[PDB]
Amino acid sequence: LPIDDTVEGITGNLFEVYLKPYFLEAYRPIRKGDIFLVHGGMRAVEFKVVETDPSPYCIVAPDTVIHCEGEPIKREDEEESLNEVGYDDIGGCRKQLAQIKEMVELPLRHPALFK
Amino acid sequence: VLNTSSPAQQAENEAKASSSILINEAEPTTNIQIRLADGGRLVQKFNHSHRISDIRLFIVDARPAMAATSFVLMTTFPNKELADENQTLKEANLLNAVIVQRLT
Repeated sequence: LPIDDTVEGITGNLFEVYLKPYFLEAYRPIRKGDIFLVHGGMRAVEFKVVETDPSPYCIVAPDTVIHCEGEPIKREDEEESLNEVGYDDIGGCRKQLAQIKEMVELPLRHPALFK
Repeated sequence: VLNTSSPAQQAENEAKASSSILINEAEPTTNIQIRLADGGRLVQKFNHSHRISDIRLFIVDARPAMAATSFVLMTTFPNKELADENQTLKEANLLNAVIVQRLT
């Protein structure tokens, strides 16, 4: 995903010089849910991965065939909702949240805590 | 290219590549992982002191398709090329590093 806050100003094909010389023959790890701003073509270009099929701990190489997508769309509402909640976003009720964690400790990461 | 070797022949090729590289016990052993061009496959078999041409011979013994196709190795973001295959690992920064292979 290109974003018009960054990439807008340079055009061409969607696998052009703006991402070539740092991911030349790459096989570098991209991840769905990761957005990284790389300067290319004298302009900063962000790169958000939104869809990947083959085992999403995935690898792409722009010297191979790319299914390049070229829609610059803002996700500033999604940027403000990227975190959108957290334990750091909850304060003053640490005992209640600790009790809630003790209650929901079984469905996540310890389902076999029934013996 | 993809893995041109047979999966039944992959074990024999890796055993021949391990037997082609001598193993030393009285030296500080390093291990070099090479990011292959067939999908990013990784192999962990190296000795203490060798050369870049020894890495090329290990790649040739690992996969028979790499003998017929020339490749130039690279590393992750110095934007340089790994030429001079007879050089050692001391001046080439190949001490548990990442080697990326591109077919010419």
